[PDB]
Amino acid sequence: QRICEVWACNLDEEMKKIRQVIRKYNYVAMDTEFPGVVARPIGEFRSNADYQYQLLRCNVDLLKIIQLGLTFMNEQGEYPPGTSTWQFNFKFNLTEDMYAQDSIELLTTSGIQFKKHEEEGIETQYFAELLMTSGVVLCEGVKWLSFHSGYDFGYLIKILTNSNLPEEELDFFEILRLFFPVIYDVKYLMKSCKNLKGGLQEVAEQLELERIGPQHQAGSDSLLTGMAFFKMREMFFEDHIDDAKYCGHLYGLGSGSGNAYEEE
Amino acid sequence: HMLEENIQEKIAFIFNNLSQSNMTQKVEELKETVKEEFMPWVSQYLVMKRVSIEPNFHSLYSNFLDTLKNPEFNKMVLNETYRNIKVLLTSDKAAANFSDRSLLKNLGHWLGMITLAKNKPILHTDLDVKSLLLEAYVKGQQELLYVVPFVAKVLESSIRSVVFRPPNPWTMAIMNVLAELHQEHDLKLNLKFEIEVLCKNLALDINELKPGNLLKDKDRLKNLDEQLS
Ligand SMILES: [Cl-]
Ligand SMILES: [Mg+2]
Ligand SMILES: [Mg+2]
Ligand SMILES: [Mg+2]
Repeated sequence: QRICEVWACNLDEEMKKIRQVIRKYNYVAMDTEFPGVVARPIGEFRSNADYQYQLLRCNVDLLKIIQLGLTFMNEQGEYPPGTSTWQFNFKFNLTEDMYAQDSIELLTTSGIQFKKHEEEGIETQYFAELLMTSGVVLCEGVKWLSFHSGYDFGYLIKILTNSNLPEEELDFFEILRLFFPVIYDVKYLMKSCKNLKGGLQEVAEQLELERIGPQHQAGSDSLLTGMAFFKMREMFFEDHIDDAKYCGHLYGLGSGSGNAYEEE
Repeated sequence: HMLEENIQEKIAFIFNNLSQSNMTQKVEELKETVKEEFMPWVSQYLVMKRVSIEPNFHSLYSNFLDTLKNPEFNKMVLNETYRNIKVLLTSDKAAANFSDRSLLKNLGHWLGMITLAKNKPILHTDLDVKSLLLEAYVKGQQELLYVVPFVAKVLESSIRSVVFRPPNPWTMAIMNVLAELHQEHDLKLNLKFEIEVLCKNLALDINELKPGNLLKDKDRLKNLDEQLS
């Protein structure tokens, strides 16, 4: 009961709970799963300053999210009693939607039930509607913990705005800061932690963390992300993080100046 | 009657004469001539005695809060606003009660301006606008009349907001309930109009909205969390 699986049928029921834990547990650790990347943006070159964003935009506008995992915590890194992590499973149809071939195979290997997603998945616009007024976004006091998450927030913004992402990177951050005033990207923070390098699973091992749940799924990933933050905060940052130094900078993008895309 | 008359007229005078130019003056007048401890009461005065009745000055009173730049006060004002909206929403309603409905409308408009217009959400735990409409629909015409104009007024403030401006999914969720209520055959003339006007104010084509089948759920209508009396 540590990680609750959410589908269409029990979304309303679980939001009712999330609506409440956000009050006492204002640290939100997050990760998404999606069908990879399929394209490079036309007319943009790697040498461009904003090329990483333009590559993000290009694929997020084109592809559908498959899982969001939210793990709730507090100042001291404690969890609420019962479930601490929700894994939202979104409607996805391998006949109709687009995807990179490899990603579907990897996600399949990890335990994604693509047929259940097609049949009983959550609609993303309905999910936005409910997140909008839940205190989890737009409200001050909340703090988002992530890992190599440019694409993760791109999807969340695409979903919350019900629109394609802004043409210009500048604009994407402006609207991003409204929905998510305070973000800490563990992978960004790691650029100040001598001898911490690699993907989430690698960093988890160096920090001697114990992963609960299935690897390469959002819920479990978000919970591991959550653990990697609070463990890394005491060990490298003395249980405090400088907002001016680290808040809001997503790994690989133009804020806080190296690929934005979380390759395997 | 809420404050001893001396301290009362003292703050009455701050808002008595308010304008674009004397704005910053009046905000300093307030900051000095009034004690910090009375602010919760200054907040009631502002919501109940000014905002509730004179909708023409809501932009000014909003500018005031903006100039004052006090968040703990801005929080008081938001709770006062909700509290009064609750009183009215749980009052003994009657065809005759025109005044009460007028106050609710103005308090709706005001709520829009201090939340939506400022890219802040109307929280589900403070007010569930979608459920309010459906509950109004099952209780009767009377409740609808109290609630549709009020919801319209608060949404009017979505156009001025990069977040809630259409096609925001919450904003469009509400609009789609209204679009379904507009389809109802026996919905009073004045509320079909009120809903039409709201669409034009948000630069929406009523016909392009996507009405659902919520009003027919019945089982869902029977289990709403009541926000009306
Ligand atoms: Cl999507
Ligand atoms: Mg990830
Ligand atoms: Mg360009
Ligand atoms: Mg993952």
